[PDB]
This record gives sequence, structure tokens and C-alpha cells, in this order.
Amino acid sequence: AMEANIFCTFDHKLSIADVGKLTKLVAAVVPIPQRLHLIKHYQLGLHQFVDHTRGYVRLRGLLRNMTLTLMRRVEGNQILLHVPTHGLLYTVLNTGPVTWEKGDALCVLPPLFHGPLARENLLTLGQWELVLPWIVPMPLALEINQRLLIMGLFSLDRSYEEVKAAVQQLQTITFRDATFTIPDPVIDQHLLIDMKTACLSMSMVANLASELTMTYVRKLALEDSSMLLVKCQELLMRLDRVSPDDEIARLSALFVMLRQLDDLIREQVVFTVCDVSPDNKSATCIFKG
Amino acid sequence: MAAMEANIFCTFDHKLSIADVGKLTKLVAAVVPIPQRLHLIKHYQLGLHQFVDHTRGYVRLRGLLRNMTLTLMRRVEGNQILLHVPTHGLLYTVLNTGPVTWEKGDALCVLPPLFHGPLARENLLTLGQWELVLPWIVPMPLALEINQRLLIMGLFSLDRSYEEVKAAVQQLQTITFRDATFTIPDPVIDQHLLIDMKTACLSMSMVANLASELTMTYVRKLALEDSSMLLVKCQELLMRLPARPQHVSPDDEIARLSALFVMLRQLDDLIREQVVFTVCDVSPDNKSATCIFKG
Amino acid sequence: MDARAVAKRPRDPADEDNELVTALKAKREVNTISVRYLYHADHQALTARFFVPEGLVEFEAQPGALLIRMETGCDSPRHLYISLYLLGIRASNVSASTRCLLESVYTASAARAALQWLDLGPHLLHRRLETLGCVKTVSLGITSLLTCVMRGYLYNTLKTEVFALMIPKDMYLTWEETRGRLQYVYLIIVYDYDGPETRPGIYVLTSSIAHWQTLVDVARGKFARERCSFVNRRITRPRQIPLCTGVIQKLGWCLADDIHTSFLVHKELKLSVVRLDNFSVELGDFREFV
Amino acid sequence: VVRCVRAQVDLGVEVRAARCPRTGLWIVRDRRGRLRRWLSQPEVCVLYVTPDLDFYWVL
Repeated sequence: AMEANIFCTFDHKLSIADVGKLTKLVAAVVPIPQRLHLIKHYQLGLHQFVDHTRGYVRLRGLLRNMTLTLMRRVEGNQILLHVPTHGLLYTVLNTGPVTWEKGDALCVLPPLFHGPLARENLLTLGQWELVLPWIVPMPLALEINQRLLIMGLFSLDRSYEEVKAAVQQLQTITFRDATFTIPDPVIDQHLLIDMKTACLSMSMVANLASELTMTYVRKLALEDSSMLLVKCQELLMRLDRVSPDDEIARLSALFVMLRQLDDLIREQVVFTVCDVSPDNKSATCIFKG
Repeated sequence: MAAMEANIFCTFDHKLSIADVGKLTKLVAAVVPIPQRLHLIKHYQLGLHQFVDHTRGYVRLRGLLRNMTLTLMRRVEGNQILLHVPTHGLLYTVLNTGPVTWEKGDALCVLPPLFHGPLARENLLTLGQWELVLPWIVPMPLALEINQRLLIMGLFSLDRSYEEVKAAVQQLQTITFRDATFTIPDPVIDQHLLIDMKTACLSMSMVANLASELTMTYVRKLALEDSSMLLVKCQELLMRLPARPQHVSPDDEIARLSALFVMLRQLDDLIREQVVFTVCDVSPDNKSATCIFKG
Repeated sequence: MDARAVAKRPRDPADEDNELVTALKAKREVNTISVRYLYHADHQALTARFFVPEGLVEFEAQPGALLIRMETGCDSPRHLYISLYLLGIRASNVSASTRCLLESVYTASAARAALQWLDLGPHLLHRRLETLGCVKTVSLGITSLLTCVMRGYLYNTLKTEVFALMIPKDMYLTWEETRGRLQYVYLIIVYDYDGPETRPGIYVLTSSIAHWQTLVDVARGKFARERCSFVNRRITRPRQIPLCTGVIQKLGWCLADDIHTSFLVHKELKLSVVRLDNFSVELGDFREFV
Repeated sequence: VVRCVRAQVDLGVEVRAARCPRTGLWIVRDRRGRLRRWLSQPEVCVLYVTPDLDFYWVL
């Protein structure tokens, strides 16, 4: 009567105290890059995806196409992992730094903390370090995405002081008994390529919308059939106060910048809480994939 | 009400020749659409030949295909097709039908076929003024482009000459996705493409109004000191024509970016219709793939 | 590993005994607890348990009703579980007669506090409402205990009674005269961005349409006036950021034949409702559109 | 209600009226709710008085 379980081993000589460190992480969701059956421990967590060169939201895009197992049982020489299926309930540990409550829509985010921190004593080897994805509720995830994206938008004008105080304002967030702070996406007054592609795509779709749409709705008024369409170009006239293959190229690049933004503008709720354990360390959630 | 039968038997009234039963045995564990959801359906309702019209409106076919219930073929025998409408979440194998190579980790969407007709010479169960029509299981970026080019061919064809239209269909019918060339059968402007154009243009007008004082000048400030092939390739599709930000008010920028995300999603869902299968592992000859998200 | 292991027949749960029976039977003891039939083993519906103050559990002694947790900017009572009927004093869709009926049953302390908390923030409703699903039992204390149903059918213990989802008549809305074999249910919040009020209209739609684009293309065709109101308040009042004219989440699905009109009586207040007898809850996120 | 296509003047007329919520103007109907339809007729003119003695003269 065994369940479908993916077995993961370890190649290093894991000591007894390190297993005892590992045994606390029972209901901790760990991603998997590829649904194998027996997998090495180098592909268990985000430390196969750690890149000092690349940014943060590239990891958010690469977390979408993972497989998010749960540590079913920890013992000697192999670790059990449980692939969840849609509809059955599972316990999840609060590996994220945010408190949870009954019925919150949970979403999975790459951890905004890494390396040296007073609570980042994690499962570590000589070169391997286990890092866990964050599990935060839905509106906090939306707000964090907006904060990091706006802080990426201020990457060029950082020399002024109003922008610096704005970065100090956006970098922190108050939540339910949370004085949480995020890291800044810029380091050493130059921006990483992930955030640069994100803000470039957003600025491009905003600029192309500000360029094409007046001409298109002005062309649409000849074949106008709804009063919703004539009044929308009126506000374009209010706000404002070529080769055809290039026009096709402009529309195509607009849709390319639209396609390169779905990793930011939406996210799927993964868990929702049925019950939270007392002291908020764990909770019981149904799956929703 | 009686429950929806997970075991759907399709029957046959034509005299099946032996090659027809042979070609019907090829299509085990494939996708077929059915709108009826009874237990003992006939063969006329099975497939997509009930909706193929003389219009050949491919956008109309995409509009109707989203409402059809997708099932899986199982246990083909004499005059019996046991179909299984799959419950959401579990996994079972599907099989490709078109020449579309797949990957692992991507997603799959349902689609009416491309260059559909006697060009590839499909003898897929032809009997008595009826053909078995198969929806394509296509991956994610192909399903993105196959509606992006649809909407662009809709939007361009307003207020312009017909020779521009005939020069624009041939620039936007080929798709060179993943070592293969596909052609779309007759992209024709209809009322459905019109209402899709109306939704698209309203959303992009509202997001043009919704743009803040900084996000429209980000590339304008960036392109003075930056040099990259990405920035150069995106700059030339714009017109030609230190400084200070006007007023930083991030309390307003959160609301602007939130409603801008809503407008971007409202533009986005015109080409991102439905994820219907997430492929996990393929066969090496790519004839099939075990996948999840069935239903 | 051999031929008989794969050739073994599949396992049925009711044939084999429970865990506790074969645990006690080995060491040869018998206790006063009867363990030969263990309840709630064959219960596919995923459920939970939530507390609620007494001020909200009017129109709730009947089993089967929607339950949406609402947000609250405080710290201690910061989450509160309100029924759909108590949200009826906020919908502009509700007529005056039904509103004056159902506001005359929530004349307690905490009901008006949730009424004020809905109309005190800067945000909309669907940025403060989170659906939990449907109840199936009460407990009726001074702090009543509810059992909500998260995913699956609604039934009693021992499955002897199928509870039914109740929705009031004003929020009900169909867009077809011929219902299919199935029709899903959706929860529709559509905002009226008119001058003095942004008070939305709450609707529960029972449609046979499944694919989401093929739902929103008729959602625009049924709520066009509110779209014009949204763009009108956008063009009229700049330096304001309106968003999400209509928000739709999938509530669940039904059988499209057991849907009939009924009523609930409580404190001799007859309220005409729509009764969905075999409803299976399948919650979804508040998907937003324009 | 006065009217100059026929030089016909109508004296004792009752009108139910309220605001159009989509805008800020007035909507004038009958007690049955006819949505009183002389305002589109180009020849008539009406005088409106309210119970708080507010005055209106509508071309």
C-alpha cells in the first residue's frame, strides 16, 4: 500500500547530527527540475538555479515549470519525496518568514534571502547548500512583485536623494506583525539583466501603446459599432494635450513584450489553508495546481 | 441528474472496412472533442467534422473548440470506442497526431489543424460524407504565435488596400517553429475577430492612458548611455523624438502598476487561451508523451 | 517483483479491516470504544473547521451556504467569516424589499461592524474578500463552530443527507434559456464606478460555458453599462486609479437539473432562494477582467 | 406643457422625476413610468416647478 514516492539520495558523508538537522524539515516543499524516480541531491532545491550574474525574476520564471514535492520521510541513505496531486490535502511547514492564517491563498516565490543571515542555518555541505523556496500568501506576493519592479524602474535616477528616500520607502513593507524588508535589485549602481529585460519590456509596451492606439481607434471610428469605442479615443485626445512592414514589426514587438511579461503579471495560487497548526510553524493545505 | 459518464462508448453505423478499423487502432490514447457527454453517442457528433463549414473560418473553429469536452481514446475494438473524459489533476499518456515536436516541462494547448486538407493527404477514417477530424495538441509558444499572427492580420486589414492585404497574408502565414513550416488555412476577418480586436484596442488604449510619468521615459533615459543588441533592436521600431524625475510618488505608482498589470493581463488572455496538458516525459520517437493536467 | 505481485488484484478498502482493529487484535485486548466501523473513512470531500462570533450565524442554522472570509485592517479580529447573505446589504443588485428583510435579521453587534469594515478602506471588495466555500454543519454556541467544505460534494455524516447550496434570488443570474447537461457556477463581482457610489453588484452566474475567454466575451456583452461607467469615471476624474470592473471566480459546478427555487425560514423571515441540490465545491482565485 | 405646432397649451400636468445616475441630469417620467417623451419634440416647451419651489423652464 505504498504511495508513489521519488527517492533522493546523498553523495556526501552526511553525519548523524546533519541528519538530525534534516529531520526537522518534514513538510517543507522542495522543487524538482524534472520528474525522475531516483535523483541526486544536486537537483533538490534552488541551489541548482543560483546565479550571481542573473537576477531574481528569472528564478521566478524558472520556478514555474518545476515540480514541487514534499519531504515524505527522512532516513538513512535516501530521502522520501511525495509528488502532490490536485485535490488531496497535505501538511506544509511555514518555511517562509511570514505568518499564515486560515484560508489564505498561498503562492510559491524564490527566497529573497540568501547566504549569511541569523536564521539561515540550513542543510549545508562543503559546496552544496540546501535553499528553500518561500511560501507567502497571494496579496503579499503581488505587493512584493510590484515593489521589486518599481525599485527596478528607479535604477537610472538613483543619484538623486528623493529617489534614494523612495528606495528606502519601497524596500521595506509592513504586514501582519511583519517588519519585513526585501533586497534591492540593483547592486553597485548597475542593474542585472533580468530586471533590465523586465523594465525594458514594460517600457516598450507602454511606449507602443502610447504610439499606435490613437491611429488604430481613429481608424476604428469609421467602422464604429459601439459607443464604448468612440469615447475611448476621446480620452486619448485628452491625454495627448511609416512603412506597413514596420507597422507589423511594431505590433509583433508589442506582443513579444507582452509575452515576456506573463512571468510577472500573473501567478497561480498553489495552496490554500484548511487549518493552521498552533504556533504557526505548520499548516494543513489542500493542493491546487 | 445522472452523473457525467467517464466511460463514453462511441458506436458506428457505417460498414467498417478492415483498413478503417486498422487506422482506428492507431489513434489509441489521443484527444477527440465531443459536446454531448452521453454514454452511447454516435459517430456523427464525434470529432470536429460537425463544425467544418464552407466559410473555413479558423477563428470560428477556435471559438467553438474551447467549449468542446476533450476525451481520450481507449480499448478500440469492433464498433466500440471507449472514451474517457479525464478528471482534473491526474496523469495519463497522450499521443501526437501532427508533425509538431515537443519538449519536456512546457505546456500544451488544443488547436484546430494547420494546412488542413489534401496537402498532407490525411486518410484519417473517411466514410460516407464524414471525416474524422483531429484537434492538434500544440505546445505553448506555437499556440502563442498562432493567435498573435491571427490578431495582427486582423488589426492590419483595416482602412487599407487589398494588395496590402494579399502582400500581408503571405508575410504572416508561415511559422518556422521548431524545424518545421506551418501554414494557416484562410485567416478571414469575421465578427469574432472584430470583437477580439475591440477588446484588444480598448485594453491597450487604457494602458496607454494608464502609463505613468516614468515608465514611458525609461527607455528614453536608458538609450543615452546603454549599448546592447536588445536595446538597439527595440529602439528602431520607435520614432526619433542630466535630467530630473518630475515627482516620485510611489504610493501612486503601486496603484498605477497594479492596474497596469490588470490591463496587461487583459491584453494577455487573447493569445493564452488554455493550458490543457503539461508534458512531463515524452517517448524518444515523440509518438507519445506521459503528461499531467488532463481535463 | 514476481508474476503474482503484478497479477495481484487491486486493493479495496472496505474488504480489509482498519488500522486500529488489526493493531488491537494482535496484542489481544478489547476496550469500550467500538472500532470495527470507523466513521469518515470514505469521505472524499475535503473539509475544515472555523470559528465565528454569534452575530453572524443568523441565516446559517440551515446547512449549505457560501462562506467568504473578509479582511479587516485591525490586528486581533483582523479576519472575519461572513456569509453571503450578510453581504446582501452591500450589493446594489439587491432590491429594497429583500434588503430591508435581511438587514432586519442582522441587528447584532458584529454584523454592522463588518458592514462598516466593507465601507471604510480605500480598496475594493474583491481585494478584501476571500472565498472559503460552503458550510455543512453548525454547532450553535455563543461562539459557534462551523464546518466548511473546501472541495467536493456536500453531505452529512454517513452520507444520509445531501446538503444543498443556497443563494438568494437577487444574486441569481442566467444567460441562457436552455441549460446544458452540466452548468458550472461562478461568483461575479461587477463594480459600478458611478459618481456617489462605487457599491458593486454581486451576482452568482450558472453557465454551461467552461473556457474562460468564452465566458468573458459574454461577460462584456452582459455588463456593458458598467464598462462605460468605468471608462467614464476614468475620463471624468483623472489622478485616480480605477481597476477591475468585473471580477469572476469559479465557485464550483452543479448538475443543471436539480436547480430549483425554494426558500429558507429563520426567525419567521421567508427569503426566496435558489436551491442547488447536488453542488460540488471547486474554488478558484478571483480572476479579474474589464 | 406648451406647444406651438398647434398652439396647444396644457396646464395641469404631473411629472415624476429623479436623477440619472450615469450623469448628473434629470429624468422625467410619468407616474406609470412612461419616460415622458415630449423633450425630443422640437416645438414644445415646458415649465417645471418643484415642491421646494425650485424653478425650471426647459426648451
